[PDB]
Amino acid sequence: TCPFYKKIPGTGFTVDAFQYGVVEGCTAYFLTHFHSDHYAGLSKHFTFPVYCSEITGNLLKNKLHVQEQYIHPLPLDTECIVNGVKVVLLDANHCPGAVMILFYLPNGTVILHTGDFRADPSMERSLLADQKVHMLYLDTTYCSPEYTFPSQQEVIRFAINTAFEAVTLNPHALVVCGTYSIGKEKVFLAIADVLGSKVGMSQEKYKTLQCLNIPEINSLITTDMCSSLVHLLPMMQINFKGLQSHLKKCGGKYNQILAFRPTGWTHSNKFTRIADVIPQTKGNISIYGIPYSEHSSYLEMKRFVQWLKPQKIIPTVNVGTWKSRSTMEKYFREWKLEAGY
Ligand code: NI
Repeated sequence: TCPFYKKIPGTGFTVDAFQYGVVEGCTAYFLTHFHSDHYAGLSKHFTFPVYCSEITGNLLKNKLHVQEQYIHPLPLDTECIVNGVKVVLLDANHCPGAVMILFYLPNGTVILHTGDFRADPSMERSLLADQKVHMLYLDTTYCSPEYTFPSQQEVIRFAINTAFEAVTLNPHALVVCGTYSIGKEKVFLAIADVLGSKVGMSQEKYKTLQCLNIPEINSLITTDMCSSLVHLLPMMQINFKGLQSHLKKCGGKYNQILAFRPTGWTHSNKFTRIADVIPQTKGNISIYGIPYSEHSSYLEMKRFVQWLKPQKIIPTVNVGTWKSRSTMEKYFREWKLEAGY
């Protein structure tokens, strides 16, 4: 049955609620972003109105074959009316096409649903600054103080210099980057760019990236693996067995793999700086786990909330255990007391 934190009070609306079948009384189904835990349930047989960004709409149409007449894409930063309720989509700084949703209820309440986000000070200067928010449905993925990680910029810098140095030392080295969904494109694209290569990938992945309105993407990606020295593979293949195997397939074009696993968080962050990251190496294969997150750190989250000062917070992640829920409510009270709201 649909959980309460996927329902928008005082409306017919749900958010990311597609795996429950017909939700009783739901007149519009909103989708924040094209990730499987959020979209699970959509297909060509879905006949209710879906509201989303243009990018997420491209992916519904082309990847899941949802019929066009049920896809209702909205522009960002624009006041729109859905079944008589004013709404706005804002950039979530997550994966391509990911949004937060502002709801203006007829009775005067204002609700922000963050979807999945990585909080940033730039959000303090969007349409959010213009009015008060009474309820916040918050992406609490990493809502605990142990979760620190570097900026996206610092991580990409590390990856670019690592890859450029390896390939300049050995021109027969191949670079491989793991993926399992949209998001984190900057990792493989930045590396390709510094090396003067295109990124080679499967036809299904190339199709996915073509849905995203990336500038000059036809210039950066390709399905011709032969012409490319950066390859994208599924994340599951990013291990010594998987990479030895793939290296076999390259026909003696390459004698060495350098591979990147962009992970969310890993416990080497409590100790290790980005400067001090090292690979796991076996034979002529090295694997780097790098902490490229598309979710808020604890501190980025705390700042955002202390800036917004909502009257009520409703967490949407890590809600399945009493110890989790209870710990999060304790942090919310600290933040509120410390900021004075
Ligand atoms: Ni997500």
